[PDB]
Amino acid sequence: ATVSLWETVQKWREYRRQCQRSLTEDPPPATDLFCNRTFDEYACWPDGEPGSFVNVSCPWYLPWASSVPQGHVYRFCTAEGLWLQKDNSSLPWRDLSECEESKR
Amino acid sequence: DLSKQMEEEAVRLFIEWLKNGGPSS
Ligand SMILES: CCCCCCCCCCS[C@@H]1O[C@H](CO)[C@@H](O[C@H]2O[C@H](CO)[C@@H](O)[C@H](O)[C@H]2O)[C@H](O)[C@H]1O
Repeated sequence: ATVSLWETVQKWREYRRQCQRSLTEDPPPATDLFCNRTFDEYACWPDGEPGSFVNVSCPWYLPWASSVPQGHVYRFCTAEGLWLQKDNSSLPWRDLSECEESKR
Repeated sequence: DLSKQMEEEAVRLFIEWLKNGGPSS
């Protein structure tokens, strides 16, 4: 209901702070092949299991987060323990379609 | 009203900025 760039930036900085805490303190995975946890600036990713989709909840700082409570963003962890990318130079594949704002 | 609607767009732009990689950059 409230629009505030200021409030939204502050929620994003809090989500980033909580994420950094998880990245620092979460125990290492159950060995030793896993895609590595990261904060991509939009979402906080945990370590991935090889050959798996990894889903995290839509970031709670989104102004419309309460409209998408069961939505998830996805990455894919390849069997080699690397995040799926696309081509040569690209960022990791991500699907955030469930977290988008519009009704349609 | 108008300024609230324009702030709303600024906020969408901020979110698009993060999706595009944010401070990374
Ligand atoms: C190229 C296409 C191949 C597709 C193969 C199968 C796709 C794997 C699915 C992606 S990971 C999956 O995400 C799910 C969330 O969407 C996750 O489900 C969770 O949340 C859901 C909320 O809607 C809910 O249905 C479940 O009860 C809940 O456990 C699920 O853990 C995760 O593996």
